[PDB]
Parts: sequence; structure tokens; C-alpha cells
Amino acid sequence: KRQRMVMKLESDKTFPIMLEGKINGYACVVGGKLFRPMHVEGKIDNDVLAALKTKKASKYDLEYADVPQNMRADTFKYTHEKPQGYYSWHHGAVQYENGRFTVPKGVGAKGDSGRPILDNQGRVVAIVLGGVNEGSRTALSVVMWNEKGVTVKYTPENCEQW
Amino acid sequence: KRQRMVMKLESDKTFPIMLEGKINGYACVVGGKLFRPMHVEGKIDNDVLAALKTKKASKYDLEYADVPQNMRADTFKYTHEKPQGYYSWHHGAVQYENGRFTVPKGVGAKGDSGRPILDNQGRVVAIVLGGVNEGSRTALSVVMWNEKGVTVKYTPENCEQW
Amino acid sequence: KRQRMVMKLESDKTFPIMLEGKINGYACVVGGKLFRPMHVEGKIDNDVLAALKTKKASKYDLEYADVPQNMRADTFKYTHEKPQGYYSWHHGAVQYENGRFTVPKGVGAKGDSGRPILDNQGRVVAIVLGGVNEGSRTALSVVMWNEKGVTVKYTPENCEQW
Amino acid sequence: KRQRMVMKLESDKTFPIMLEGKINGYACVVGGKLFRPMHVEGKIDNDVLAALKTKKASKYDLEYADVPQNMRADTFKYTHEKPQGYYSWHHGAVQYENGRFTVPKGVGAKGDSGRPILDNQGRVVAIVLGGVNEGSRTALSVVMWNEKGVTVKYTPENCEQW
Amino acid sequence: SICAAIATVSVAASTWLFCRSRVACLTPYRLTPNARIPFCLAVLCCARTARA
Repeated sequence: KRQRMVMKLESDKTFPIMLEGKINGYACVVGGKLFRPMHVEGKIDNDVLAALKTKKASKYDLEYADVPQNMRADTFKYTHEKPQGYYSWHHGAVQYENGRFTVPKGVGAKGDSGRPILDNQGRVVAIVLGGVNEGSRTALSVVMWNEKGVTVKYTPENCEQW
Repeated sequence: KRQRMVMKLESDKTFPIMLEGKINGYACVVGGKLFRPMHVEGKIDNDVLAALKTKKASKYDLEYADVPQNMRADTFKYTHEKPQGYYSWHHGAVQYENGRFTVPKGVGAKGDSGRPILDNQGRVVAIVLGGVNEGSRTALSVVMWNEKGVTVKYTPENCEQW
Repeated sequence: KRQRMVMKLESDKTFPIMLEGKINGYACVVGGKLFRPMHVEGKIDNDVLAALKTKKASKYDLEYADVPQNMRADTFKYTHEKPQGYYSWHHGAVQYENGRFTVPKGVGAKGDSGRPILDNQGRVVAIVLGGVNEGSRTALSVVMWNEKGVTVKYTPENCEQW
Repeated sequence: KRQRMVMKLESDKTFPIMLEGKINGYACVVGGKLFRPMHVEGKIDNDVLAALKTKKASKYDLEYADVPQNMRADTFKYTHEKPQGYYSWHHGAVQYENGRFTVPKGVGAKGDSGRPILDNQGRVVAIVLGGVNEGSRTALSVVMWNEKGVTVKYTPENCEQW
Repeated sequence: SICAAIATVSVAASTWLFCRSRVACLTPYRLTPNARIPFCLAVLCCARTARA
């Protein structure tokens, strides 16, 4: 499964945020428009996408920009059906329970911001922005969207920017 | 042939123009003095060569500088004999016809400025500065020099800086 | 022997001084505090060590900084017993005679500043800062410390910063 | 060796400091008089020895008391010959270098205060009072006595009471 | 004013000499790998030197 998830993430145009040769984060295109975590500095690893001017949203520490329709051709597919269970992402599985996403300890660190969370159908359900040490596991700070289109950010108390 | 061309380009001191870890172009030494495309920003990948002060030539968007004789020891050999036919360069072959250089489509892009064009004897006949989409092929904007020493720049209408 | 010397230098935390992707020198931690040649520009290849503020010493063209005790755990071991004979360093052996260190010609060049000199027990006896062409050999400009704690810099006449 | 060291420590009258059923430290008799770390609270695991009134020494955080001659019959043997090398104690070996005792990381913790350091002849050379994290090893804060009878306490900066 | 200017120049020269002496003293007070230099401060006593 993880192999297929990585293949889908690579085939879909996704590009890390390069600064001085160091990967400081990741950015992706979902729903035909680029998003980028504001706290991560640097430029997307795509000259064509870098040409797009972004807008800031301090409340969520996220940026967004318009993507040309021809490049909107193949982007992430979002869904609002988020039942309890387990999902898949770049560094393995993620447990969804009580409305929160959690992964085993040692998974995720500074520089992983921007990795989406995929369902069994390969549809995006959340975007990972950070996390906090949770003993045997760690809880990720993510943003998810309901069927009504409301942006909800779940942030654990004293969450670290990962 | 392309293998030998790459070997000759590497053995001869040639250095890309590095800026923030990104290759934005190339520069070479021909006739014992360094040349650099003015539109490309950054510094040559050679501290000793970077110490040389360049002079600007807006008309051709090119720069030049004096190279020490000891470093003039091994530079590109230029020739004025430019008959019609095919030549070789870093990304393969180039067709010369009607006084213009053309290569198949998909060959050459932003960041290739500075790559010279070599003959069967390994002598430089032109310097590639840009290009423009030409359907099944693309036409490169190049500068060539006649036996009388006249600098002539061939620029297709609405040519893009490649 | 050289294999063991390289293994000891690598296992002990040593980091080259990176500038624009180029190795311009080396820096190491001896006696639990970092030292860096002042003439070499750039930052240590360690974010944690780069956080340490250095102090300048123009007289010897060297810098120093305090290292956290937890990182002082494993540093170079210095000794004052410097008898005549041969020692080992990164680029092979070094001859010590008349109070001066000399190595065969062709060993050492610009960018090697900071390489320590080790004895048979793996203890540091000197730090290489430069050198000068000495015919069949070359003499390195080094700093060594006596049992009384006196810093002595041996600099050949017209020595070049290597 | 460690087996013999433990056998010698057990045969010689040594008793942990019990408080509410918890071992909070250790105390021993050397040179015919009992010593106890002042920071450790509780009573010696010996009713006869507990009957002895102790005197305080704030400077070293240590206590001492007179032991009856009949019980002075068999106590620790102290020596002033402390050459560099390795010694043995309850939790294994200890490295002595530069006048300081160091042991590998993970050896020693809160409650080990009072464990003496023995030489190859089973003679006491130092008493362990605390320690501090030193990366791959840890440095113990100990007290040692020279042939002139001077009490010297070596305490690393920001040493923790172990 | 002439006397004041001369005194100011003298003070500046003394300060410069003190700074150069401090630099010269700090020259052996560099890393000198031991992370411990009590004895140079105890001998030279240039300024802010050995507590004992």
C-alpha cells in the first residue's frame, strides 16, 4: 500500500521546498490550486509553479495561489468522507480517532510539513502541518474540511512546528 | 561522438553559473578569455575565474573578461570554416542551414545558455544563447564570427531567452 | 594506519566549512571547544555547532568558541609529548624535525586548513593552517602547545595560506 | 574482577541508606570511621552503626562519625597512589584521566551516592557522590585525597546530585 | 582648550595602548586546546585574571 501511495504522490506533481540545497518542507497541488505552509521558507521545486504569486493566511499559517487550468489537469482529489480507522501517508499509516490523527512515535519530524493524508481510494483527507511528542505515538496537527466547506485546524496544546 | 564532445567539454575548463545552488547557465573560455551571457545571473563555478572582472556588452547581452596567460594555456579553439551540415553540442546534434542553427524539439531549455557548438574537429563555431519553439524542431539564437572578425548575432523573431 | 586515522577523524565530530557548496576548509573540536581558522570563510557543516558564537584572534588568524559539555563528551585528546619522528594526518604522514613539520611535495593545498596532526596514540599534536613549496617536500605552517600551555605558531618565511 | 569487587564490598560492612523501604544511597566505613553523603536522607542499614552520632561538613555535603575500635577491625583500606588508568567499582569500571573519573553513559544514577572506587589491590581511591551527563560517557563528581592529606572535591560544572 | 585637547589625545592613546595590550594578552588566551588557561592569566595578570 505504501508503495502505491508513494507512486501516486510522485506521479502527481508534488515538489519539496528547496532552500540552499536543503529540503525544509513540501508543497502540493490539490483541487487545482497550490498550497504552501507559511512557516516553511524557500521556493517550490518547480520554476513554472514558482512563477505563481501566493496569498497569505496568518490564521492557519498557510499560503495559496492560483494554478493554470492546463496544470489543473492533474491535481489531488479531495473528499469529505472521513470515517474513523486508519489512513496512509508518505511515512506509513496514520490512526484517526476522536477527530484527531495520530502516528507511532519516531514518525515525522521537522521538514515533513505539507505531506497530505490519503484514504484507501487515494483521495486527500487532511494536510499535515506539525506534531507534538505523544509518548509511544505522536499526534499530528492537521487541517481538514467538512462537507459544508468549513476549514478546521486541529492543533494540540503546545504543538511544535514539524 | 556525443561522448567525445562531452569529454572535450569537461577536460577543457568549463564551469556552470551557480546561484543559490541552482544551475542557471554555463560559461566557458574560448581564445583565452572568459565569456558569460549577461542575462544569466550568478558567479562562475571557479573561484580563480570569479576573481576576473568582466565588461558588459548590452547589444549582445554578453560579458567578457581577461584570463591569465597561464590559464590561457588550454582554451577552446575557434574556427571560421562553417559549412552547411550538422554539428555537435552538449545536448546532441545541431543542423546548420540557411545560416541558422536548428535542433529537434525538446532539446534545450532555460539554463542551457552558454553551451558552445563544436565541429568535427572539436573547434567552436557558435555559442548558444537562447531559442524559440519551432514545431517539430527549435531554432537556437546564436552568435558566430566570420573570417573577417565580424560579430553577427542571429535572433529569431520573438526568441525566448533559454 | 592512515585508515585508522581517517576512521578516528570521522568518528570524532569533525565538519568541513561549506560555502556555496564548496569545501573551503575544515574545523574540529579539541579539548571540548571548537576552533576555526579565521582566514577560511563559511559556516561549519553542523547546525548545532554553527549556533555557537566564536571569538577572534587576529595574531594567529584563528577563532574559538565554547562547546556544550554534553557535546564536549567526545573531542580530540591533546598531548604535549612531541618527540622527533613521523606523525600521521588526513593526507598521509608528516615528518617532524628541528621543531618543524614537513610533508612530501604534492600533499596539501588550498582548502586543507584545519586538519590536525595525530600521534601513534591518536592524540593531537598540532593543527595545520598553511604551507609553502619546499622543493621535493613542503613545509606546513602549524601551531603547537608546550607542557606550559604556551601557544607557538611556526610560520615559514613567505608562507602561503593553504 | 567485578565479581571480586562485589564480594569485597559485601564482606566489608557496607549498608545502604534505607528510607521508607527505598534505597536512597549507600554508606561505608573507611579508615575505621563512618562517612555518609549529607544530601542523602535516611538511616544506615545497621542499628549498631545508626547509634553513632554524625558531624556535618556542608562544604563537601558529607558527614562523618566515630566507629568503635572493635568495629574498626575491618574497614576499607585507603591509598594515595592514584595513577592514570582504569579502576573498578560496583557498576563496573571507571576511567581516570586528567585527574577526573569518567564512566560510560548509562552507568550510575540517583541513589548510587556513596559507592567507593577500588584499585587493583582493592584499596579505596575515591568516593562517588554524583555525576553529570557527558554524551557517550558520564563524568562522576568524586572526592580524593593526596599523600599530604588534603581533601579535594572535583565537581563538574552544573553537576547533578546522583 | 589646548590643554583639554592634549589630555584627550593622551587618554585616547592610553586607551589604544591598553586595547593593544589586551589583544596581545588574549593572543595566548585563545583556545590553546585544553579548555583551561588558569596559568596564563595567573602569570601575565593583564586584566580580569586569576581568581586565586
